[PDB]
Amino acid sequence: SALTQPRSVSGSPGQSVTISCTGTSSDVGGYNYVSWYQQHPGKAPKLMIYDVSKRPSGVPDRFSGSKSGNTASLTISGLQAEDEADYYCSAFEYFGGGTKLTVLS
Amino acid sequence: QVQLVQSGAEVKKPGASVKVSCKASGYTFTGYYMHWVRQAPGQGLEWMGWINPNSGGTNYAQKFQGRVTMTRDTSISTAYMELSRLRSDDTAVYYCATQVKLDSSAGYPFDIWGQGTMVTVSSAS
Amino acid sequence: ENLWVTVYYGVPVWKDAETTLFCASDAKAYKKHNVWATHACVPTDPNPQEIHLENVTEEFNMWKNNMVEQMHTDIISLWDQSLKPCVKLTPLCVTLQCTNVNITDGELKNCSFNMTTELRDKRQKVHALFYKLDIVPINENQNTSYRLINCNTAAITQACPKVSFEPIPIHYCAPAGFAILKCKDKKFNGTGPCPSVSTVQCTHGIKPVVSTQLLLNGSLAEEEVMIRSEDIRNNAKNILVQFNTPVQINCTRPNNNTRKSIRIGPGQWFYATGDIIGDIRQAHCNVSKATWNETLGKVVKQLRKHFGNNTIIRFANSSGGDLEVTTHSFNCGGEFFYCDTSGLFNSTWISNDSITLPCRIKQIINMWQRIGQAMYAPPIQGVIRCVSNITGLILTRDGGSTDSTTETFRPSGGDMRDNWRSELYKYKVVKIEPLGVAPTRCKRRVV
Amino acid sequence: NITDGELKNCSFNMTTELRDKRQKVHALFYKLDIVPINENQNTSYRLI
Amino acid sequence: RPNNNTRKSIRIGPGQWFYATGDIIGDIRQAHCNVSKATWNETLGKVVKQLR
Ligand SMILES: *[C@@H]1O[C@H](CO)[C@@H](O[C@@H]2O[C@H](CO)[C@@H](O[C@H]3O[C@H](CO)[C@@H](O)[C@H](O)[C@@H]3O)[C@H](O)[C@H]2NC(C)=O)[C@H](O)[C@H]1NC(C)=O
Ligand SMILES: *[C@@H]1O[C@H](CO)[C@@H](OC2O[C@H](CO)[C@@H](O)[C@H](O)[C@H]2NC(C)=O)[C@H](O)[C@H]1NC(C)=O
Ligand SMILES: *[C@@H]1O[C@H](CO)[C@@H](OC2O[C@H](CO)[C@@H](O)[C@H](O)[C@H]2NC(C)=O)[C@H](O)[C@H]1NC(C)=O
Ligand SMILES: *[C@@H]1O[C@H](CO)[C@@H](O[C@@H]2O[C@H](CO)[C@@H](O)[C@H](O)[C@H]2NC(C)=O)[C@H](O)[C@H]1NC(C)=O
Ligand SMILES: *[C@@H]1O[C@H](CO)[C@@H](O[C@@H]2O[C@H](CO)[C@@H](O)[C@H](O)[C@H]2NC(C)=O)[C@H](O)[C@H]1NC(C)=O
Ligand SMILES: *[C@@H]1O[C@H](CO)[C@@H](O[C@@H]2O[C@H](CO)[C@@H](O)[C@H](O)[C@H]2NC(C)=O)[C@H](O)[C@H]1NC(C)=O
Ligand SMILES: *[C@@H]1O[C@H](CO)[C@@H](O[C@@H]2O[C@H](CO)[C@@H](O)[C@H](O)[C@H]2NC(C)=O)[C@H](O)[C@H]1NC(C)=O
Ligand SMILES: *[C@@H]1O[C@H](CO)[C@@H](O[C@H]2O[C@H](CO)[C@@H](O)[C@H](O)[C@H]2NC(C)=O)[C@H](O)[C@H]1NC(C)=O
Ligand SMILES: *[C@@H]1O[C@H](CO)[C@@H](O)[C@H](O)[C@H]1NC(C)=O
Ligand SMILES: *[C@@H]1O[C@H](CO)[C@@H](O)[C@H](O)[C@H]1NC(C)=O
Ligand SMILES: *[C@@H]1O[C@H](CO)[C@@H](O)[C@H](O)[C@H]1NC(C)=O
Ligand SMILES: *[C@@H]1O[C@H](CO)[C@@H](O)[C@H](O)[C@H]1NC(C)=O
Ligand SMILES: *[C@@H]1O[C@H](CO)[C@@H](O)[C@H](O)[C@H]1NC(C)=O
Ligand SMILES: *[C@@H]1O[C@H](CO)[C@@H](O)[C@H](O)[C@H]1NC(C)=O
Ligand SMILES: *[C@@H]1O[C@H](CO)[C@@H](O)[C@H](O)[C@H]1NC(C)=O
Ligand SMILES: *[C@@H]1O[C@H](CO)[C@@H](O)[C@H](O)[C@H]1NC(C)=O
Repeated sequence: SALTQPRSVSGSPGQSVTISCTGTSSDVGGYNYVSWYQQHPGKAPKLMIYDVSKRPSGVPDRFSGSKSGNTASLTISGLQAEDEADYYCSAFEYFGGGTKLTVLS
Repeated sequence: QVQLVQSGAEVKKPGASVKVSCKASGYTFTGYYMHWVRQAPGQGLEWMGWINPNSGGTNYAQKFQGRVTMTRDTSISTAYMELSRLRSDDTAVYYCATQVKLDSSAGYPFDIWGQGTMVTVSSAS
Repeated sequence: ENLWVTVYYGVPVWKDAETTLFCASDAKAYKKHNVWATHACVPTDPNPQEIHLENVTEEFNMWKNNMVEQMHTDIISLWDQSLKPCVKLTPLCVTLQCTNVNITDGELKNCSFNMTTELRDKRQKVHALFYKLDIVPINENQNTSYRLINCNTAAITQACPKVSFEPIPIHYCAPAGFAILKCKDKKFNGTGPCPSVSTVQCTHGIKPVVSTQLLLNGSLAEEEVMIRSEDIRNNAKNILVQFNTPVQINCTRPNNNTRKSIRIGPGQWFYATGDIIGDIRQAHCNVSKATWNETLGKVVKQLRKHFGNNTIIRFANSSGGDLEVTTHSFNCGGEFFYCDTSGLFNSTWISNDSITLPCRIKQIINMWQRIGQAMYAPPIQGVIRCVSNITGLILTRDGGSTDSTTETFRPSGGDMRDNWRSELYKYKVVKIEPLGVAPTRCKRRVV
Repeated sequence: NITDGELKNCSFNMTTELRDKRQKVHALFYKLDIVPINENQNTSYRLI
Repeated sequence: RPNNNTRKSIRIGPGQWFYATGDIIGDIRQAHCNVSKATWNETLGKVVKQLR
């Protein structure tokens, strides 16, 4: 069908945060290796983590994802003042609704 | 450097055809696929289709079946995208993406993107 | 007590590697020595000594094999090398004044133009017949002044007809020191172990036939049809289908052409279709209807296993965007055809009156995608009639859809090398490592 | 038109893909790749 | 070479190309080359002292 994810989650500076979303497991099966994109406000999106358990070059590994038995999660360890952007999950062709990670001023 | 340039477009009237371009440089252009994606303001992404510039074989989703045409001029390493019979809900921003560098060999997912062009329509002036 | 080491020579141990391979043909005599070199090859053995093995397991991969790349490189290198000493058609691109063929209200046109002669000062005027897909206007405002298609970008060379393009069997035989392993499983889904493994000196004959959207003269399956791919759950990999019973197909061009040779210089010659004598009609191709519907039923019943036991399967014609991977392209009798295949994938499946297909013909082709090269094709005299065994299918999955059970299927021309993957998916080259160490008791007398 | 020099603009005939058409073109050439042919005394140059 | 040249490509036959300098846009000046003076004199002194 399609992938869904919570619209927005709260976050405080310094605290490690988490985001987890997964549709019906019959389409996922745990092996599609959903990726994660970062959409900046009014900018060009960029890849944060590709298929699974692996980080591409050019991006810091201070925040990374993993795949549980039934849900793919993304842990942002050591939140900073540069995480003001949306996070999207993407399969081969299907996409998610969207998640916003907000910080406290 | 590996990058993709586009050309900004003006607001068009309903019932008109838009012209979208995408020019690449650096890496060889006739080796990998190229996708087209759209983003609505305040919503999620939606995939349009994929073109193979090596042989011109295209494949697009059923949401735009019979309304979009994709071509290619490999003599200058540029792509094209046409779309006529527009509506009001097609106000979005378009992007052309490739998969030039990745350890895995599968076509998905794509990482490198371009600048992007925001196309919107207005009924009257 | 303690143990000692022993070295063994001749122990059976292999390792996945890669290397080059040479030709291998059978003893045959013939208008010979076609583009595929035969005199410069090794005559194969009369009977291959296939050897069976037991209790042996190993892996395979049809989408990462290295023999297909070497075969493609050899084919393209041989095709390029067999065209060097042939004639070059440089002064052919003189402007043309071409008229209609007087059939009242058309496929071909008669064009007249100036041409040189052996004497550098004389200029003759000759006429010929050209097809509509090898000519592009130059004025457009609006009179008729035509020119060729290729010499705006690249050069052109002729294919002098002393050689032929007929495909012949070619065995790929590994050198001394390597070996080939053949899998004999009747349920080889593409990747994984294979119980029945055999070792053969080298493979059987292979017909390097070029085709798009439809394999031809391949190898029949056994007891079932096969549906293979690399990843089915993504729309970025062409899906291969192999039938279990070949379907007969008859292509024909009923025209009666004539070869007309004219001089272009000292020691050269230029052939053209001088005149068409008879009835102007379109070249067509016929395929049986009941057998096609039965085969489509079989293939959809086999494909239902991968997409739920109750779904809607629909077919559609090609998407478009070219003249080589939208239609069905092949060659036979010395001519290249382009037969539309829309009249085949025009059905919808849920839960003696033969079919006909039109065909167009091109002469100035640009096969083996490149730059700076374009191969002219000489015309064949008489009539052509080609019977073939269509066996294969190449299908791209679909586009993206929201949610349904009615996914479609559209055929698309592959990467001009998957035609051999329907024949080299049960072969693998491997090397030998006859060294090894083993622990046991020994005390070599120093004496 | 630099008044009183290293390079000079030359114009000449050149062929085309069509064997009968002839199109004149101009370019710039350095003074060390050109030698006169007349010398008595007009300007008619050629390559070296 | 401080000039600002332009590449101009013209056709010469079927499938060939011929490049040439275009009409230069900028300031016509002579291409030059600079070398330090004190280091050159020091190196020449060293080499003559060694050659003596
Ligand atoms: C698929 O394999 C077919 C073999 O059955 C092949 O058909 C043969 O093609 C040749 C090519 O012209 C035809 O003509 C040949 O045989 C006649 C016999 O008199 C010779 O005079 C010709 O010189 C030539 O050698 C054959 O009639 C035809 N059929 C048979 C039974 O040989 C197809 O061409 C192959 N398909 C493709 C796409 O190549
Ligand atoms: C194509 O046209 C040819 C010229 O008329 C024709 O050739 C000949 O065949 C007829 C019929 O038997 C003979 O009467 C005549 O003498 C033949 N001439 C030559 C020069 O061979 C061909 O038969 C025609 N093609 C077909 C397939 O019928
Ligand atoms: C050589 O001359 C070029 C043509 O004017 C010039 O090119 C461009 O650079 C200017 C300066 O930023 C831009 O305004 C202009 O849009 C550019 N045009 C193109 C086609 O690139 C070069 O900069 C000049 N060379 C140098 C070294 O300055
Ligand atoms: C294409 O044009 C040429 C020349 O106009 C035709 O050649 C001649 O054909 C006419 C028929 O109308 C004959 O009367 C002449 O004797 C032929 N020779 C010459 C030198 O004129 C040619 O037949 C035309 N092509 C077709 C298919 O009709
Ligand atoms: C393709 O050509 C073959 C060869 O003529 C056809 O095969 C034969 O069928 C006709 C009538 O159906 C019989 O008279 C012949 O005796 C058959 N010959 C052989 C060798 O089988 C075949 O029918 C043609 N294909 C189609 C679709 O018509
Ligand atoms: C060399 O000569 C050519 C032709 O005379 C010049 O090309 C033209 O330049 C003039 C400038 O006086 C322009 O008015 C024309 O529009 C140009 N084109 C044509 C077709 O005449 C060229 O500029 C000269 N080279 C230099 C360095 O001045
Ligand atoms: C040759 O070029 C180099 C690079 O510009 C010059 O080096 C520098 O000298 C200038 C001024 O003398 C400084 O502003 C730079 O910071 C220097 N850079 C480096 C990397 O050393 C050099 O002086 C030039 N040669 C001469 C003879 O002038
Ligand atoms: C594939 O089949 C469709 C089925 O109709 C063809 O469709 C259409 O396009 C024609 C010309 O572009 C029109 O004349 C038809 O009216 C139109 N029909 C429909 C139902 O849309 C299409 O051309 C075929 N494509 C190819 C490449 O042959
Ligand atoms: C293969 O393995 C089976 C089961 O272990 C055994 O019975 C058989 O003898 C083996 N084959 C050979 C040739 O040893
Ligand atoms: C030639 O054929 C073209 C193709 O349609 C047609 O437009 C034109 O009118 C024809 N001219 C003559 C003189 O027959
Ligand atoms: C070359 O010279 C001869 C001298 O008789 C002349 O007839 C001829 O026309 C000249 N060349 C050509 C082809 O005109
Ligand atoms: C050859 O060219 C001349 C002029 O370029 C033209 O008048 C003549 O008709 C041409 N020859 C033929 C056979 O058309
Ligand atoms: C073939 O079977 C293996 C065994 O599970 C499986 O991993 C693989 O995905 C299958 N491939 C296809 C194309 O069916
Ligand atoms: C496809 O099938 C429909 C079914 O009625 C038919 O109308 C149509 O003509 C067919 N298309 C072709 C190209 O034959
Ligand atoms: C095509 O199939 C028929 C029937 O099995 C067979 O007799 C014929 O040899 C096949 N053609 C080729 C070229 O093998
Ligand atoms: C080409 O040659 C003719 C005579 O040979 C001459 O008049 C003409 O000027 C030349 N073309 C150019 C562009 O100078």
